[PDB]
Amino acid sequence: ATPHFDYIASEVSKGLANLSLELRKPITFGVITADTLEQAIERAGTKHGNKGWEAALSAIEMANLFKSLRGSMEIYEGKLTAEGLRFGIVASRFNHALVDRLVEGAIDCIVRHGGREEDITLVRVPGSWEIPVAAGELARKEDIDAVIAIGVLIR
Amino acid sequence: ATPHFDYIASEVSKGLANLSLELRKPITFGVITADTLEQAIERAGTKHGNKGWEAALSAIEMANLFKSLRGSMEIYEGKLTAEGLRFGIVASRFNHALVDRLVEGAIDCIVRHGGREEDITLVRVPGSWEIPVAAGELARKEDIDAVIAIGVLIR
Amino acid sequence: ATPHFDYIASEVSKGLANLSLELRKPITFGVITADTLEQAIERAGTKHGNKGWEAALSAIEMANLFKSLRGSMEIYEGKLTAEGLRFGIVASRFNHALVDRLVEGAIDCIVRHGGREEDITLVRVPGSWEIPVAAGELARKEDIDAVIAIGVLIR
Amino acid sequence: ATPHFDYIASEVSKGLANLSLELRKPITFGVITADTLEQAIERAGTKHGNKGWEAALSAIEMANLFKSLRGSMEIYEGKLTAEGLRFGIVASRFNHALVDRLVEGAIDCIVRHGGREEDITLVRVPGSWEIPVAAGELARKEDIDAVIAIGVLIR
Amino acid sequence: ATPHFDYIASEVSKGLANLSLELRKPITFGVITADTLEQAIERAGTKHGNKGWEAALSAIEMANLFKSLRGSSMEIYEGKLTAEGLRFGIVASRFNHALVDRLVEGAIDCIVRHGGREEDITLVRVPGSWEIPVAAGELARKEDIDAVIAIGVLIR
Amino acid sequence: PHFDYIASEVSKGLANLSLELRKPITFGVITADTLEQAIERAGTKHGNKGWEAALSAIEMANLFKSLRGSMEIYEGKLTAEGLRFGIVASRFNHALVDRLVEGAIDCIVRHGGREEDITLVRVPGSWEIPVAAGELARKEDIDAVIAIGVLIR
Amino acid sequence: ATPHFDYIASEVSKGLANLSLELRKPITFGVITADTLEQAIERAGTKHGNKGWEAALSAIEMANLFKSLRGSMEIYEGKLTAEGLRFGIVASRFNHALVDRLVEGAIDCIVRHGGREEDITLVRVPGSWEIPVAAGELARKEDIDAVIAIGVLIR
Amino acid sequence: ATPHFDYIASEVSKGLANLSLELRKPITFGVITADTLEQAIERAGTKHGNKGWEAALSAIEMANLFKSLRGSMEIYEGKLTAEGLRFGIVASRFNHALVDRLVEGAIDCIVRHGGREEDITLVRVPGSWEIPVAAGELARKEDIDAVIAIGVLIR
Amino acid sequence: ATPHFDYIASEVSKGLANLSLELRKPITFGVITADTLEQAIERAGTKHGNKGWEAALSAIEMANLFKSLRGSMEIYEGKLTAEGLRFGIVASRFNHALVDRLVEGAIDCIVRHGGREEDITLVRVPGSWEIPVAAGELARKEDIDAVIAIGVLIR
Amino acid sequence: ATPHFDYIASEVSKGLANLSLELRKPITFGVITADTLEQAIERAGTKHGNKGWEAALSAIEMANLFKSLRGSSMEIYEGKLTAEGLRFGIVASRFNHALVDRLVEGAIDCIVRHGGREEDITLVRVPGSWEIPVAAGELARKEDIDAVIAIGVLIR
Amino acid sequence: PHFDYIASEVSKGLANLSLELRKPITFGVITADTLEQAIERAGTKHGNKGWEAALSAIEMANLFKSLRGSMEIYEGKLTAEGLRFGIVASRFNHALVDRLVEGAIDCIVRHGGREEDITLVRVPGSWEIPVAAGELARKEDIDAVIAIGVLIR
Amino acid sequence: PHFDYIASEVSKGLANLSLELRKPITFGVITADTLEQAIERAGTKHGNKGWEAALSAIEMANLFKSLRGSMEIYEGKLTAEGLRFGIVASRFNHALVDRLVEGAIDCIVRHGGREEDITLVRVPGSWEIPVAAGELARKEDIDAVIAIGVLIRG
Repeated sequence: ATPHFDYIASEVSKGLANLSLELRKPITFGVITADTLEQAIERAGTKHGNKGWEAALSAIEMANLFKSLRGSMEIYEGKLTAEGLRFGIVASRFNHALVDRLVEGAIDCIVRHGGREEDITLVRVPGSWEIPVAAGELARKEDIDAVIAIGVLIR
Repeated sequence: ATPHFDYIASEVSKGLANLSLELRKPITFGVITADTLEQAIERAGTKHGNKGWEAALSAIEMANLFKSLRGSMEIYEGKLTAEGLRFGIVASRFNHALVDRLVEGAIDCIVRHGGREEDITLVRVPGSWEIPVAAGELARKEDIDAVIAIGVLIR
Repeated sequence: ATPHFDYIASEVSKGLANLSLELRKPITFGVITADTLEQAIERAGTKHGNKGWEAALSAIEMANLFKSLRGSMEIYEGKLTAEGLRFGIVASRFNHALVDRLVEGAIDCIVRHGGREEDITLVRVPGSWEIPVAAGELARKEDIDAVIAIGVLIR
Repeated sequence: ATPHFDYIASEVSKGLANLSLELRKPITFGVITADTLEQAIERAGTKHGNKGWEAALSAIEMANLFKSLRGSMEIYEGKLTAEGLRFGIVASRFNHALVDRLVEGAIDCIVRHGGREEDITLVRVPGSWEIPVAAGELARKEDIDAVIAIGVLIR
Repeated sequence: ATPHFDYIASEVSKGLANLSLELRKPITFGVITADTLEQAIERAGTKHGNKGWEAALSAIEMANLFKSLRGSSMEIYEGKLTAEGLRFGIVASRFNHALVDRLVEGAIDCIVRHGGREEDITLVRVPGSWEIPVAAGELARKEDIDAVIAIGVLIR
Repeated sequence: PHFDYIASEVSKGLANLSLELRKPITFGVITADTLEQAIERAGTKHGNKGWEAALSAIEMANLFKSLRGSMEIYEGKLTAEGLRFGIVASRFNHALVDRLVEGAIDCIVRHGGREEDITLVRVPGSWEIPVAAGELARKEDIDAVIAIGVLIR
Repeated sequence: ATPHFDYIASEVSKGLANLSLELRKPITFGVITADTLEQAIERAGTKHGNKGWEAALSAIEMANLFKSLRGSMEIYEGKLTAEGLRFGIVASRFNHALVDRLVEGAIDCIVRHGGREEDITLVRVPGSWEIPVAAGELARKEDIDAVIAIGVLIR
Repeated sequence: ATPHFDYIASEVSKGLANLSLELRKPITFGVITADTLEQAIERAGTKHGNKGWEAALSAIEMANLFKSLRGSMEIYEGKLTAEGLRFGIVASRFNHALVDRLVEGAIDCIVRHGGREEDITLVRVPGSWEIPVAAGELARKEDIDAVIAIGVLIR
Repeated sequence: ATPHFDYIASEVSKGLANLSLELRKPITFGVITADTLEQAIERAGTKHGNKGWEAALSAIEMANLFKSLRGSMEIYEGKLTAEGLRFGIVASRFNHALVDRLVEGAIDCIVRHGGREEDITLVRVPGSWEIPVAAGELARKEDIDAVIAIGVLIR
Repeated sequence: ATPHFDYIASEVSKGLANLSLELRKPITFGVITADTLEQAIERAGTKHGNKGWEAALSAIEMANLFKSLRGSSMEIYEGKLTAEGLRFGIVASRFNHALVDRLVEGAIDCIVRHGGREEDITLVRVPGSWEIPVAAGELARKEDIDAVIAIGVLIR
Repeated sequence: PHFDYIASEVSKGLANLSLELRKPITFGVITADTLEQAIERAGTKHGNKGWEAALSAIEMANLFKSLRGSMEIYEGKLTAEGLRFGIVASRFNHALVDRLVEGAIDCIVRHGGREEDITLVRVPGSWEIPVAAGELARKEDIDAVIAIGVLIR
Repeated sequence: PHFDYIASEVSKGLANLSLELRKPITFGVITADTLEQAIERAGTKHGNKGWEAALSAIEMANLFKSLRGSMEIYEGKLTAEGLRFGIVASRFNHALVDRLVEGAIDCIVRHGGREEDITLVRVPGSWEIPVAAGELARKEDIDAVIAIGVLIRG
């Protein structure tokens, strides 16, 4: 319909990737980009699984992998136990129903895997365009092992 | 009605994103990229709501959020009280008939939320292409707290 | 399909308008009347915005305007700062998922604009037909600056 | 099967709404306006559920809510314990084969929720047109706590 | 395509009519109701065709007529177009503020160029067309205002 | 649409005013989709709606006077003499509205009316018919009220 | 599409029925089996009513009926007052949005009918396949008057 | 590619359900019944995710939930820390090319969540038909805490 | 013609934008990108329609705006007074006729608005691909206040 | 059919290119991008056609070329296929682990059979293709690794 | 697709390296949908893209030297004598890449180049063109850089 | 036709006044049979008349200043600094008239004319443009007069 969606999505993806590469710490990607509302609802906690849950699991794995990497052939592989880790979360406010679904999924994943709620840091940004700039500060904070970005974009 | 509409839009979007990431301050992107003048008018101060109002609201929220951030789980969320903040508006001069509407909407939003007109700053660029080059110089000032870029793009 | 929807919607609209006109205080209208479920979901906090958020903003503006009106040419215009105001909320229970979405949006709007949660008064009525009669009491209460009605009707 | 189905339905709906607004007591509108006898039967004590049961439940909830109202944020919500309340049923006599079903459903709902049959009051009007004229006189009694209007309309 | 348009339009029309009949003073209905943005913009942009001018002119004539009526051939009552010394109150919807400002400027221009001073015009803004009736009723209850004009835009 | 809103609102206003003030208010609003049929209906001598409006107003006024003053039967007369009327005519489409006003006044005079008692008011728009007719109906000297107008789609 | 849905649904239904018959206590069935997402959303608290609410009401009625049965012609019929009863709830985690909708509906029904929240026992199982095995323990617990199973299955 | 695909699938599903109900311990059913080899491959370690990983996760959650259960309102929810549990895997040997993938996925899930390989137990049955007969004997051991059945079915 | 039209166009546009943002010096981009030759001829034939004049006036306005920026509300604008300014033109050699037309238009615009030919520095680059690399050096030359890039690209 | 595929693929490609240009050491792109699972499986299963072998071979040649370049006719620089004494770091996506393991085994077999010892290979696993760039950048910043290979699968 | 990703990435790398290192880097990547049109374009004596690449590199190097050393006009010469070049050629489709390299070297020699100064590098894949050309461009002895390759859909 | 009569009369009046008063009277009037082509000529900011008309007025004012105050070549610059203008507008066709007036004023201000030196006068019909323009030109402070109007053929 409009190139607004294309520009927003490409820009946020490029910003998140550049931020992750420059700051050298994992930033997970939970921006559900959908053409219609049906598939967005499907991926927002419905039959196709919670993308927030998947992103939280990926963040846990990446944090453990980086811990093991900094601390025959040697194989580097991170566990899924999230005990003793601190995660940062950035969530868009647009489409707040699906956003809250994803946030609940991610928090549930972290808590069930072992992360205490005292370690989760949540930041709400008005739109998905503002995710990279806030994620920059959340990642530059040294007490954040991994950052997660969460948002919804629908054509 | 620019022929290289996609090129100009991509360049200005990437420029604004890179400037925001480098300068670590909110640069809201309220730009109306419409494929037809019908939807351009429908988004410029009409049924779908003017982009200027939404951009100003997002800028206020991001400014408050950044102030709080630089100042169970910890939740950082920005208010909507623009009393005591400084904003810098950049406006393209190509399509005056709609840019004036967007600028009026943004200024009205700021004033109603509580921002004095003595604090905002307006910079008129001739074309939508040279939005980020001026936006960077505007944001580099330590007095301006948030930046709002405004332009119209038609193919 | 059936004239039940037509009768319910027309009756509730007429009742709300007559109540507002007779009691001389703002009553905002958040009755999402939709032909299908898709557009109802769209307007219930999805891409088309939160009608509860819009109604809360309208109620804040009307309350401020009435305060200024009771307390070249003179122009009367209300601000959007909701500090020191008390709002009444009436919410239908039918379609409680979308209703809770709208209620969360409205409460979030009021709290972010400045209204303390100690001033919001919530009343749940079983159906949208019962909104006018309860809104009558909520508006006849003298401590309520503005009333909001919230409901969902789907053909 | 009345020819002026739309006229009668609109008049009775507006009458019930105006009576409820003027008398400030709940008058539940459980009336089955169906375009065809098939859906009329489908709604009268069948797969879609009888209107009488829903109307009685709504009346009980509204009566409890009004009792509580006249007696963080404050939330007023009505229970479903009809023990100790007084209800007045108005029933059209046009289509007995379905009105009897609706009345039986409503009385059963009240009795099961805990309302003694000594407290309810039933008034049989000949046609659906003269529902509000009797409903007003019934509601004006200070003993009756809630009113339930019941009728069948077919085109 | 939603019944929201129909309900809002019918309700605001009924509210304005009831207010006019109750308070016995002229309230003029400058509310465009259009199915297409094209025709809405056409009506708003047409200088004389814009409802802001016509509603203001009708309000002036009705105010003069009421003044004359309160003040052997068949008595014929009619009002002039001289707005010298009258008082008008405009209530403008804020939705679709481009066309709204067009109509409001048209109405103010009509009043001023027909004679009314600027200090005799009171302008109130309501966030939506739904909130027009209550503000219009407040302005009409204000006994100083001689006539009321309600300006709004509704588009399907 | 806009036509529907205006027509419904003016009809509601007239009916509500008649019911509230308890005096005859007569309807002379020609609602036409095309100008041709309205011209056709107005061109007839007796076919003008103003004549029917005046006749109905006279009959209703006489019936009201009789009611206020086998089975009982009440019915109004056509003795227009000794009655007071208030006509409210729209200015839009004055070409045909003049025909209708001529018909109404002619009917009243031929049944015994006095131009001294007949009172005429002109309204810029059909939307202002109820509010203007309200003053005439509230004036206790006026016995019957007639509204005249044309609405075209 | 696949027989996976058929097998899961038939197996869970058979397991629940066999468990109820063997343990001789009511187990209510809130497994929304839908071919598409539209009707599932409709039945998950939307226009077609809350199946969780219906299941909670059925469980209350069955518990009261069993109490009366254990404690002209004699007619056995249970009331709807849920005062002094303890209910067990089993909820699937798949499709957690609709599941939370159903759970909120059921808890709201119980609380409004009179059951205190100190008597509700909630158990979350990862999938709908695991509902029978957990319901077995929840029903073998002697302090549970009635058990409710809640889940969503979509083709 | 078995001809009596429906018969074998129904029999094994009913067998697993009955065994779980009788033995009162979790027997997760991760079996890939696909009508075509294309979707079989799409579900066996591909875009849709391997069934083994999901089955192992469900088994871990059910084991933790049962441990907690046998050990406002009370909410019982299982964690995802497989450290200190015992699992018994049953695997059909019909389609090795996919069963090996599923078994590798399940073992990887358990190991990453924290389960030592010294605790899991693997039993290879020749065909998918004789899954429950071995599953019962495996679950009857008091050392095995959870059971996971794995097989491929194609028509 | 151009072998890789999209690649060349995107490359030159992104290079110009990045150079402008990095050097904080206005670079105007007037390049005729057309599928056909006749479209380019149309875009270049007109006096003001040709990109030369528009690019010249845009560079003049940007230079004046920057002169204002370096040293009710505050508004920054730039007049169309080219007196006292030095510009740097970079023209592609390909499509010599169109490029010469555009360069003549730009030079005529500068002279007419009040620029002396002694301050204009012209550079010729053999290909459009080499426009940004030369523009970088021309802009790094502090003698120049604004850079202009002129070229024709045809599919 | 979603733009998620396009965004992920373009972003990982840009990240790998930027890392290679910044750190001046060869990073090879063994990431299959396919619209159909059929062609994805075909490319993964083809022994020589599998990207694991080709990426490893290209990495070996590039490592030798860089070694030679850092160490009257026109100077021609070229690398042999002898991986004796080099160091390689593989970063494998875990999504679609069947084809992923196929490609990883192919790459390891290529390196070992061309000469590299097993102790000189470092294998890192990332949960998704999106996380490949950061791990690849960490491995490249590790100065011990001579060349980097990024193995992944993306299917529409 | 894969072709689009590779082509876009190599173009981005070349342009970014040229802008960062402030020295001419020339493009000789033939992007063709079919092999036939690429063969047609490569078969011509002057039509080979290597000749155009070498000519543009020489002109840009001379222009850069002049810039570093009515209105002012800067423009490069074709005096290839006294210049240093670094060619990076892909190995894939060596049949046509050899034609292109021959054309480039022939142009440089005929305009005054020295094979002693000309430096050639072979890359196994087109994906490795930017990273390999980075070293040649960073070598300050090299004045111009040329990349040569073929991409076919 | 009447449209032709009006157009010829306004053109003749403007030419006569310009010649008799010796100051530039720029003529921005869009005369068209149909509103579609009227809007076609009104849009396209360069093709929009107002900007070009103001530009020509500035050029003529500068040329006249140079004239009053090898071979000798006289030519006007595009610097509106220190110049006073008088704009006459036609109220009819307000939609396009607003755009044209905005364009003319924007051109003057951007080139350097201060808003304290622009005098705008509106006339109800295009027939009244000549006499108002004559009054503005007879005013001594005004240097150039720009007459802006739309004409539709019937």
